[PDB]
Amino acid sequence: IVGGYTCGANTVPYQVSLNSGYHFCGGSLINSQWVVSAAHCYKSGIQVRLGEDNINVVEGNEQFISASKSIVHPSYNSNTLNNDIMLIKLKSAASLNSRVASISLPTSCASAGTQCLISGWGNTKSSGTSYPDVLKCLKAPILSDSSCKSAYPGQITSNMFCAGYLEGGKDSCQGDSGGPVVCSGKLQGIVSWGSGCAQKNKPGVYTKVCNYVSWIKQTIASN
Ligand SMILES: COC(=O)[C@H](Cc1cccc(C(=N)N)c1)[C@@H](C)NC(=O)c1ccc(-c2cccc(CN)c2)cc1
Ligand SMILES: [Ca+2]
Repeated sequence: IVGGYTCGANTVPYQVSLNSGYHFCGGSLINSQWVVSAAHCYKSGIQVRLGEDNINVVEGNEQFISASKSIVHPSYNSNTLNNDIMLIKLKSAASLNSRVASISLPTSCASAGTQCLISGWGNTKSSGTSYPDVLKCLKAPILSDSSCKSAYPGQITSNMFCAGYLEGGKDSCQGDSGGPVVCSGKLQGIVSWGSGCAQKNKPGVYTKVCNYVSWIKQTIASN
């Protein structure tokens, strides 16, 4: 997160860290055994880390659970990043409590202007690299589809939306990928891509989760 603030320990209880000996992507807990992340975060050997704040120190409240399977959307395209969503089933159910909790899926898509909270342990610099120890947060509005398509001509599909600030200085960034965009208590987006980070007229692009709610439900029901 570039230009954000320290969230405060366990104030985002649905945030997940995906770990393979180091943090590489975020995710969102949507019930006690399933996590939603981005398809381009896929790799084998994923350990899901719940209840995290400082990812480098064991502070208490962490739960480390192996992924038993990761389901990349069958139509994900790595060249366009269309359908950039993945489900991860945990080997064991998480213990839900005040510090580890799930986030609700949307019942409808959010409008332009809706304020959202984005969080993660990604890069805090738009120029070099600086990774935080603790979770960073950012409030950002959903932009209109015409401004989004003007910023990225030919690259925005109907499964994507832009959120952020066209003046630059505040954005998500590498390492935040797969993590949550929560608007009004509902998971509306997944951190997916952007051109650089926090650059002027190049906002963040996010997977539009409301287009995938019946796919998520049908897939979890059969697995
Ligand atoms: C430093 O810069 C970064 O980290 C970002 C990635 C990234 C990751 C997470 C969030 C954000 C963001 N800005 N919100 C950005 C870097 C590594 N990536 C890019 O430049 C980048 C990523 C995708 C495309 C791209 C997307 C769709 C189609 C095509 C045509 N084939 C290209 C173009 C540039
Ligand atoms: Ca920790």
